[PDB]
Amino acid sequence: GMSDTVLTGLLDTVWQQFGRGTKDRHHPARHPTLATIGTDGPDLRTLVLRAASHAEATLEFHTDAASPKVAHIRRDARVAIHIWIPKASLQVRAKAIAKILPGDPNLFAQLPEAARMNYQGPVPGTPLPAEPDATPNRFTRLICHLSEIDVLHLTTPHQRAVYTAPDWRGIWVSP
Amino acid sequence: GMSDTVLTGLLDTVWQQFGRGTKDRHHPARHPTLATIGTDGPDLRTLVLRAASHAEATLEFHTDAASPKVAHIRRDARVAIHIWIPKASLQVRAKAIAKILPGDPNLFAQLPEAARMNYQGPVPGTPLPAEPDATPNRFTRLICHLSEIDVLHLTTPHQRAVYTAPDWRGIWVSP
Ligand SMILES: Cc1cc2nc3c(=O)[nH]c(=O)nc-3n(C[C@H](O)[C@H](O)[C@H](O)COP(=O)(O)O)c2cc1C
Ligand SMILES: Cc1cc2nc3c(=O)[nH]c(=O)nc-3n(C[C@H](O)[C@H](O)[C@H](O)COP(=O)(O)O)c2cc1C
Repeated sequence: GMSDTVLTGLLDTVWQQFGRGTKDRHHPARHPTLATIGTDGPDLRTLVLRAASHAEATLEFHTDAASPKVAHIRRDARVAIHIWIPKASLQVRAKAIAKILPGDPNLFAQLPEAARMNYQGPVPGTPLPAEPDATPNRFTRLICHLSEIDVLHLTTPHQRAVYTAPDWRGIWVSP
Repeated sequence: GMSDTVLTGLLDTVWQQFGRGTKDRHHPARHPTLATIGTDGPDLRTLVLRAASHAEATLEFHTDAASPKVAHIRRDARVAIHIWIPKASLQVRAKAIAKILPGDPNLFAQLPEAARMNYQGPVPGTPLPAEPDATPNRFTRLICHLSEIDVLHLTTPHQRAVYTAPDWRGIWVSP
């Protein structure tokens, strides 16, 4: 139960679950919570998971360049990502560096009008009424390069493992 | 609509959902996500909501005094609390100050041994095998004094409001 194979298997399962978030609108990994260091303490919010790569150790989100979270990352790129997956009895906590890249205008062109329109409205969080900004370039990628995965497995008894770059081997820790 | 009436009702809805969270184990508000400032960037994790007071604008969690989250809060009391409630189409983000208080020893006396063990044994996060920690009085209250609530209502289209202590009146903001 404690073997290296089990640890490896548990990490593979975590990445499998991220993968399901990219494929299934109804899975909890569809909607991870991203924390940033904000202007007066930590801040967090839901995003849609767009892509995941176990090999590259990345998770990808899309966001509005004009939004506060992007300003937070510009000043401090250190982020954390969380999912609670109760049907699988798994909590996943990840530490990452968030990198900001331009969005794919081919994807932007495929977005529904409402989504397209929302990237070109007021700055998110601005008190209404407010002026819009028709800049399609607001469409932005957040590529989160994971450095740590802490996974709690709420079986009997609880088990918890932590995996850290660069080794990513995994160690059992006390819940 | 965008009336004062709708604004007031939306914050009432938030507090009713926190209420459900204390009472119903299967409700998403049972398990909100708490963000802290950690040792190297932001951190977050799931806790169990134990109590909520609309009148005092507080949320209460129980935790192990020896856990890292407590150490985080010792260095920086600013925290954020998040719940995604898909069935209500609500995301709630709350800014708070966390106070760490002793637990009620009469309640600790009344907990099952499975529950009591959440506050015994090794220091959470310690690599195994881990020595039991002998600190007295590890059963701890984490009281979050809320200062701002940012509510996103994922209607078609979305509406979003921000409410601020001590009056909690609200303003509409851009999603
Ligand atoms: C279910 C759901 C999905 C969301 N998906 C995204 C998203 O993918 N990108 C994004 O920028 N915001 C998304 N949001 C909105 C954010 O949670 C947030 O309100 C907004 O991005 C502002 O965050 P900020 O003020 O920290 O920048 C989503 C919200 C909900 C609850
Ligand atoms: C469903 C569930 C409920 C949890 N409830 C609590 C709890 O209320 N108190 C607590 O300290 N940890 C709770 N945890 C475990 C924490 O999420 C976390 O692993 C532990 O408290 C350590 O956090 P820290 O390392 O930042 O201190 C819960 C985890 C799961 C997913």
